[PDB]
Amino acid sequence: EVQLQQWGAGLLKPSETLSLTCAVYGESFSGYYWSWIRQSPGKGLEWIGQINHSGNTNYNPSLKSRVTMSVDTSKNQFSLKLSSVTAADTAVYYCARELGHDYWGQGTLVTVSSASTKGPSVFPLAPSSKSTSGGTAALGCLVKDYFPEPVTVSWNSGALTSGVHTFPAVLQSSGLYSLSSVVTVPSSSLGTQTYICNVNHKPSNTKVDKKVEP
Amino acid sequence: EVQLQQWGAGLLKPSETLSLTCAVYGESFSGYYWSWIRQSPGKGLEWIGQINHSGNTNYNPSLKSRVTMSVDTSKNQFSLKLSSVTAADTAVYYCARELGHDYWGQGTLVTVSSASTKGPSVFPLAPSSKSTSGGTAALGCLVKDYFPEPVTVSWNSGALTSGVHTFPAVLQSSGLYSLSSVVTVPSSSLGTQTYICNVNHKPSNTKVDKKVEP
Amino acid sequence: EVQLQQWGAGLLKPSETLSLTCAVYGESFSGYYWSWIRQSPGKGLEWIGQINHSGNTNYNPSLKSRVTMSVDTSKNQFSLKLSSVTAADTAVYYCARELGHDYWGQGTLVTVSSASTKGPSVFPLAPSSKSTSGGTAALGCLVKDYFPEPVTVSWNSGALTSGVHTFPAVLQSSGLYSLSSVVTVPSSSLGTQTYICNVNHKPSNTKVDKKVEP
Amino acid sequence: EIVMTQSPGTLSLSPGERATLSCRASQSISSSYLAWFQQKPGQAPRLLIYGASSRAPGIPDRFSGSGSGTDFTLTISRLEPEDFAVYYCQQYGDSPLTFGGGTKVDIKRTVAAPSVFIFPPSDEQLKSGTASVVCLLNNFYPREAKVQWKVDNALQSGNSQESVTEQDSKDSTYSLSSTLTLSKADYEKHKVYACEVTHQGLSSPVTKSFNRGEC
Amino acid sequence: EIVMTQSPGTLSLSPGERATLSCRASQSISSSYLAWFQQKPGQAPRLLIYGASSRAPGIPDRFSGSGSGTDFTLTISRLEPEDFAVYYCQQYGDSPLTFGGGTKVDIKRTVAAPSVFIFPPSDEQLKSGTASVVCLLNNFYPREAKVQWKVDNALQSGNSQESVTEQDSKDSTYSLSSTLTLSKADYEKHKVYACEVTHQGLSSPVTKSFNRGEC
Amino acid sequence: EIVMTQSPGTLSLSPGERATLSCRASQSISSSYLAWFQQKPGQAPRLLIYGASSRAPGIPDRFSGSGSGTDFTLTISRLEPEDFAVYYCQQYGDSPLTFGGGTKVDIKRTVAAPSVFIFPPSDEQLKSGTASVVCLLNNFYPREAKVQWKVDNALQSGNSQESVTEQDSKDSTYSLSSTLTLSKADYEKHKVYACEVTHQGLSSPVTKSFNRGEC
Repeated sequence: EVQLQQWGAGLLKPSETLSLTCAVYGESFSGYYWSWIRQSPGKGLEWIGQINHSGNTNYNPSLKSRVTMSVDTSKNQFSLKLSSVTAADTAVYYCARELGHDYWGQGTLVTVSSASTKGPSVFPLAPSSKSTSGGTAALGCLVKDYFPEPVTVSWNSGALTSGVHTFPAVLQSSGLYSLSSVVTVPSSSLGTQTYICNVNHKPSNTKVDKKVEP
Repeated sequence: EVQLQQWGAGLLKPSETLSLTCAVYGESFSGYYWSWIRQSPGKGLEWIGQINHSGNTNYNPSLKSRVTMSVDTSKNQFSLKLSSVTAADTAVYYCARELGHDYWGQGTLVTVSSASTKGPSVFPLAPSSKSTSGGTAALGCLVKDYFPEPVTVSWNSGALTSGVHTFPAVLQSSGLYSLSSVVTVPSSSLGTQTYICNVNHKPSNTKVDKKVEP
Repeated sequence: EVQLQQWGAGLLKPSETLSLTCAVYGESFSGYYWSWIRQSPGKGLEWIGQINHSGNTNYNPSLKSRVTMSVDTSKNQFSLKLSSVTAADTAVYYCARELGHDYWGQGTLVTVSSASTKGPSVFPLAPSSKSTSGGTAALGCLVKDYFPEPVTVSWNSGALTSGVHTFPAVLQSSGLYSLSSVVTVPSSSLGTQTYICNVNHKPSNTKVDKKVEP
Repeated sequence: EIVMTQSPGTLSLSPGERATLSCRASQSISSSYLAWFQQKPGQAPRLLIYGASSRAPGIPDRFSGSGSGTDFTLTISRLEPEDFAVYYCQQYGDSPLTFGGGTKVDIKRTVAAPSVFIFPPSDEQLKSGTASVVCLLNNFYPREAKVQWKVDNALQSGNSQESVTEQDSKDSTYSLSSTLTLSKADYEKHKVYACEVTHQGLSSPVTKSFNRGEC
Repeated sequence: EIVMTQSPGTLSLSPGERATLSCRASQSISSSYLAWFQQKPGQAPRLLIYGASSRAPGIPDRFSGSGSGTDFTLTISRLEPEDFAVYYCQQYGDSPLTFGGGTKVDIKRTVAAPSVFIFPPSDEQLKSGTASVVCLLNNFYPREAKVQWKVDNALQSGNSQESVTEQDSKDSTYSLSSTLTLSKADYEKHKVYACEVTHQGLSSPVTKSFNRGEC
Repeated sequence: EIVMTQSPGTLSLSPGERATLSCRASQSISSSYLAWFQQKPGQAPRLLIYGASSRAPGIPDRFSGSGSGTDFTLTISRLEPEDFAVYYCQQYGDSPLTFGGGTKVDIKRTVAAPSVFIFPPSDEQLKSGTASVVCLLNNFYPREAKVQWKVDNALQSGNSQESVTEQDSKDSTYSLSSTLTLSKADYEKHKVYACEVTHQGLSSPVTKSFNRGEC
């Protein structure tokens, strides 16, 4: 019952070299082949290669000129070095056994992009007359132009949870993501209560408390 | 017309590399020169350099060996890289047109100092018998030893608005800042109403509601 | 009276390199030896090495093949480079004079562990009838898994601060810390007033408030 | 390089029915070496069937594999609630381990109707340099939906993008939001804006329009 | 590298009064290519005069430039309230662009009297390990205030820092506070603490002091 | 590499009482080059004695040192409140600087009694797959406190870890919590859970067990 653990650099820039390491615990490490499996959105699971304790390596013919692997028998570690990463190598990388039939890793999301850290610029989303459909409305606060992926959006400091729909971030053609968060409330609630969305973004330490004004 | 948006690393440490980016909107990007202008306290406006869509660059002879500029025509963005920043690079950086005759950016306050993030230590400023001139007094709460620039001082959750005087932050010879905030109130009202100065510091995530004791 | 301010990466992963830098302010920087001293839990203070303005280095025989200091006379700074850090390098690093007699640094905690950031999980702990010896019992919620060290557990948002004991974090074999906090309150007060163990994991931005009652 | 192809990825079945999955391969897989993986969201894949007929140890009996040659099938007799994930088929009879495209199963419910709402760009966003117009669809089960933007009574293609949320954990319904990223000059040079939405829950498509300049 | 020099930056003029500024360059500006910039607090600079004689489009005719060769001047006919900012002059007829030192104009009013107050250090600061003595001035118009700390009837220089408040938006006065930080040994070895406040609004300089030991 | 050793692991003396320390070295120091450091929690170490006999500048005369050869003693005449920290000793007469193992001093008071509290595993964490059993002690002065976990009237060791809190600043006592980890089937089939406590507060050890299935 091995417990594979992974680590490596998440953010990367184009034309650099990806480097990941997977540590093996539990039972014996020698006399086995250790695989690297890459899963990307749009595509499916992809097999990268294998390596054993003796340094013998098997490579996927497609990713053969850019893949280099090394094994460290001293500390029970094997590593992957994908060279000249482009924007198409943004995926989730796994480490498993030779066939990935018994035990897998945990996954290490690796994103390749050329952009500096930016703070989100939240904008209000006014509920128009058409939004006020008698007993239902549609609020929100569009969150735009932040580079690092993880952004968490709340409402009324977590007081409001029903109807909240935080849509997935979308990478536009500027290197920066965009996110939306909305909630539906009755019109009387609009006229009798104030709503603020507490967008926060750790890599820039910028948290905003924009209030939606009807 | 054009609209320029700026983003970059604000807080820095000595011997690092400053990296700022500016984005061009509204009108065409190709066919002009884009400038970086620095405004340091004490000194005046300084012109750092220029770059166009073909990578042609002009540099100020003062900041010649440390300034490196790159352009990205695809995303309509240009960037500045100031290498080996010292404590003299604390200033406000602008991105503008050819010579800044038409349109400027907004400004990115960049500070270079070797000091860890610290939280404010607010102390009561008791009204001395000399300061209590019968009908005129002066309260306040000194704030000391906080490294990051931003800090806000309130009074009774914003109830006190008239008579407040928030002095500018002063950097002593220790790499940290010290700020004083005072308010003037009648001596008789001192014992009747409780005056609490709500000082907070965003980088350290603190909210102190210390009471001033005579 | 010199001021020794230092900065460096406070978190690391195995098989990586450790970089620290200390800055000297005030008196002269040349004509002296600058030392790096490590204080590890369990063990005692350990002397790593020395360096002067000319690059002459003294080394600890134990940490001889992995330690390398460099000096920057231009900006009055010296640095430490520890290569291939393992789990045994988790300690606090100081920069001082040659013998550490006059002036020391501030203390830069460095932790080496191969674990990704994970959100804490709160497990309520009901007070047993055996625990309730008439009016004396103990409440609490056991936080099980969280990678980064900083975490705070408070009761009633600071309303209940009497009788609260916060035990130190325990590093589990998986690489995830564990914390337990309990409160001693009368049974009548427990029945009349509900208690919540608020948590605020800064790295994961998780604010989970769980109330547990008999 | 045996290219594995699967059934459509949007297979929908209510809990309590039989699920059929196909992994038509490119060539004859040697010795019927085909494995069926399952990947719950946020986790790593797990084996269910090895050898195209035998279940892995610790796997319940609801998963039954079959097939031989270039046509294989995985059958789930009773779709339990914790079985709606993405299933991949892996062939290990050839040197490069090739995984299938993967198909996912989701809960089936009665058809609903989207709650369409549109919004105008904010003043601060407008002065920032760009104008974003977004119209939203709320609580519709059939994931298939088309949003067609109309600017000055003209069709706009490629100048927009949309995102969808995952299946709801309470009523098992989706939500769609489509944004119309437009420049300041282009936004201010047009009169009317609307997005057309087509769904099988509404026989007549509904178009919600707003005019810039009044609220 | 044409070094630019300007008139003293403390030009104080009453509202509705003609204002003049100087931009004496170090050499002869080519083709009178000299521009004047105005920067209100918190914003980027904007043009007023380009070519040292012609006003930029979108600026009221109250701003008039003059001069040629080496010495240049800027003239304001009427000092509107929205004109109290810092004015920079820039030349664009050489290889590196150079801006001036910048001169600011503020509201001129009647002289006021500095309300002086003194605050002794608190006990928690003393137990922390440092002692800071602050004496404050309230509602004094002129910028100049030579507040010198007198301790033990001796001369102390350099061991103090001061803060100056910006223009007041209601009555246009200042507020200056200076802090006298000292070590615990120096704090407890000295007997009298005072700051010598001097002002042109008071003919005879005055001083307020406190002594440690009484309250 | 002169290995440096300190004999008293944890000295505990009442305030205002003389304290003596030992820094037995492994070799003979060159010229009595041995120093004594003091490290208040959360701060950097600070010198008190240099040369094994002389006081550092600014150090109160309450600190005195002596000894030569391979035995060195540090004597504190009066234990002031700002004296309870860890004390390290350092040598110079060899190429690598070597620090002592470190010894700490704390305030002494009467012996208290541990209040044993026992808690069962929660249902949520049992579902998660971890069966954690914890027993706590509250407000006991002596540092020594042993937790002997017994499972089904048997002896088990090495499956538990102990956490100790820093001394309370009001009553000057300690609280100890020990966590016992268990598996799924092991917790399911085992019946009786208890931890045994040995302390000098009570001559007769006290045990308080529980049973799973009733409360």
